[PDB]
Amino acid sequence: GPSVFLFPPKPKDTLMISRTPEVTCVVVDVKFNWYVDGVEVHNAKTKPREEQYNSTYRVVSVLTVLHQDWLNGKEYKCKVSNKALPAPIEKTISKAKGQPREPQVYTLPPSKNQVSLSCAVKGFYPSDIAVEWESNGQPENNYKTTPPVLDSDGSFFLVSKLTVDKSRWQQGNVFSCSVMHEALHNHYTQKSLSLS
Amino acid sequence: GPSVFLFPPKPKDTLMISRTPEVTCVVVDVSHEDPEVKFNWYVDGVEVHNAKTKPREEQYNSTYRVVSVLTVLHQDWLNGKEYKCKVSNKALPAPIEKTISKAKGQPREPQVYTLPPCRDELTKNQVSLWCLVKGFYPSDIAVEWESNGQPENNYKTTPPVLDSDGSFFLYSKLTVDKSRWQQGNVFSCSVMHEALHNHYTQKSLSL
Ligand SMILES: *[C@@H]1O[C@H](CO[C@@H]2O[C@@H](C)[C@@H](O)[C@@H](O)[C@@H]2O)[C@@H](O[C@@H]2O[C@H](CO)[C@@H](O[C@@H]3O[C@H](CO[C@H]4O[C@H](CO)[C@@H](O)[C@H](O)[C@@H]4O[C@@H]4O[C@H](CO)[C@@H](O[C@@H]5O[C@H](CO)[C@H](O)[C@H](O)[C@H]5O)[C@H](O)[C@H]4NC(C)=O)[C@@H](O)[C@H](O[C@H]4O[C@H](CO)[C@@H](O)[C@H](O)[C@@H]4O)[C@@H]3O)[C@H](O)[C@H]2NC(C)=O)[C@H](O)[C@H]1NC(C)=O
Ligand SMILES: *[C@@H]1O[C@H](CO[C@@H]2O[C@@H](C)[C@@H](O)[C@@H](O)[C@@H]2O)[C@@H](O[C@@H]2O[C@H](CO)[C@@H](O[C@@H]3O[C@H](CO[C@H]4O[C@H](CO)[C@@H](O)[C@H](O)[C@@H]4O[C@@H]4O[C@H](CO)[C@@H](O[C@@H]5O[C@H](CO)[C@H](O)[C@H](O)[C@H]5O)[C@H](O)[C@H]4NC(C)=O)[C@@H](O)[C@H](O[C@H]4O[C@H](CO)[C@@H](O)[C@H](O)[C@@H]4O)[C@@H]3O)[C@H](O)[C@H]2NC(C)=O)[C@H](O)[C@H]1NC(C)=O
Repeated sequence: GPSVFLFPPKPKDTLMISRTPEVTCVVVDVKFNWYVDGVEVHNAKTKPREEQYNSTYRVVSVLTVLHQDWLNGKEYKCKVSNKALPAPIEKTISKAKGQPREPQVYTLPPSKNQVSLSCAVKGFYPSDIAVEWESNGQPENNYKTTPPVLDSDGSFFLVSKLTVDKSRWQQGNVFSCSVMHEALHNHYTQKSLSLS
Repeated sequence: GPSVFLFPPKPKDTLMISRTPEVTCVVVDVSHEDPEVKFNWYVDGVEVHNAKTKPREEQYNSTYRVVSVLTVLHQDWLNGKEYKCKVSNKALPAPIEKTISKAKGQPREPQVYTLPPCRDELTKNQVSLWCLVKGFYPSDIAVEWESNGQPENNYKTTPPVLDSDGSFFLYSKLTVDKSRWQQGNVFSCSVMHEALHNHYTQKSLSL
């Protein structure tokens, strides 16, 4: 039997009008219809088959979606037709339902040749969020962010850890944690870090 | 046909000689027509004979589920031995095997740091105390909080996250009333992991 998975756009893509958010309908184990709420839609695009180490083909259909539709909770339905199973499989997907809540951002200074800078982001809803670090308006590359964790009041939290040379912290370059979320003004805040 | 799921001990069970660690082999979707289930267990490929298999139990979907439990020695688990469960049922073309063991790689000692609440979280009447734990391997770990020898239940802990040098980190958030914080009470983050001495460290924080 063929098997259908359906994936949401990336958080960052929906929050910035410049980027193009996509809903992806993956099919493992070998047609495509798309609806947004009721309405049938056409702009979807299939991909070159990606054969597998287990005699599987992986066929992927990508539909581009409007930022505002996704944010407003519209529902995306991927009806996969084929021969190797009778009834056309449906999957469906939409943004998590509920009042979006604004992340609260707080940077925390270190307690070797390297120090760990922390950015704790709490109290936000839905869990869709993107975190990034920069210095002198330049992107950092030595950072990792935990997945969102469900807090006891139903909001989410996470922490981002940025690792830099003890020396850069030393002079007092300023380090900046960017956070993007639907509940923030312009979908974007920043908190700032350096030593005192 | 049937399905097999094999589950490891909890981290805390292998790290404390007082607790008893177990590996658990669960078979579901056993049919009525072919209800007998046989388990064979192997440690590092050598058959063992002390597992305890429970009587089959009918589910509401009218399939059976059968469970076999094998107690493991703390040190076998920490020495990376491999536990295999082989399940035989007359509906299967061949027996199902699953194997499990501690994640492979050289253990690394966790570094535990506490981080106090920020100033600006001192307008609400709750504060957030932070216990960063990084540089550990493998990812099996247990993190808890206490004050005055009593556990603090109001905390949440991230899953271990794969760091870029191959170790793991996580943070734990403890939420307390701002008062308790300001009276200058002492909060304790406690961490259990194989690469710690006595498998257990403890870091404190207050004003
Ligand atoms: C034969 O093998 C194939 C292929 O498998 C791989 O390739 C071969 C060569 C071997 O090496 C395999 O071992 C490899 O795995 C098998 O295909 C697999 O089948 C699985 C079962 O049918 C299927 O299970 C489901 O997994 C879901 C998660 O899928 C995610 O995440 C994993 C990463 O861990 C990844 O493998 C998948 O591709 C998929 O990854 C996401 O892809 C989407 C789509 O593009 C990304 O989203 C988009 O990203 C773009 C940017 O690129 C853009 O941002 C778009 O906006 C955005 O939409 C997304 O970001 C990717 N994630 C990342 C970062 O990795 C699980 O959710 C799910 O579990 C759920 O349901 C289960 C029931 O099955 C429950 O158990 C569970 O609780 C959950 O509810 C599914 O189980 C595998 O994903 C699939 N692997 C792939 C590669 O597709 C095939 O099965 C096998 N045949 C058999 C049956 O023998
Ligand atoms: C017919 O019904 C059966 C039985 O189900 C119940 O009855 C039915 C009628 C319904 O009413 C249900 O509500 C009931 O649950 C169905 O059987 C299910 O099959 C599923 C696959 O079809 C299988 O899914 C897999 O589950 C794994 C998670 O299992 C955990 O977690 C869930 C809760 O999330 C839990 O329900 C399971 O019981 C199991 O719980 C763990 O139990 C272990 C073993 O005892 C515990 O381990 C021990 O713990 C003790 C202390 O207790 C000690 O510390 C020991 O040392 C230690 O070993 C552990 O603590 C428990 N954890 C939790 C969370 O409680 C998933 O891992 C797994 O995912 C993996 O496999 C996937 C492929 O399937 C991949 O996608 C994935 O990437 C992973 O690799 C599967 O999702 C269900 O577990 C199973 N339910 C039960 C009860 O076994 C049956 O499916 C249905 N049949 C039909 C035809 O409908």
